[PDB]
Amino acid sequence: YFKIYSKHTPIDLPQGFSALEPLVDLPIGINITRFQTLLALH
Amino acid sequence: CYFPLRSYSFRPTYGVGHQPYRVVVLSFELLHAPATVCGPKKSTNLVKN
Repeated sequence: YFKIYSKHTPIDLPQGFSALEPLVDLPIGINITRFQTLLALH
Repeated sequence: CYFPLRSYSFRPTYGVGHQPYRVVVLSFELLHAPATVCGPKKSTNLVKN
């Protein structure tokens, strides 16, 4: 089961405390052993 | 060598042994994932206090 916990708040270090809320739950059921990231270009 | 391809005999005015019938097979599978497809159910009203 893949879950997304999303919290957005206004604010090189974060400070303060906040509570995250769930967003998207998809029962995909696959093995994920590794991950990467993406980049926007201009 | 036998030729497997045969045309349909389907006409409404023929007999019992050949008639066209629409056949839908509903394939149901229950996995460990929760079900995204449910059927409807009749409910009742809401009673307060």
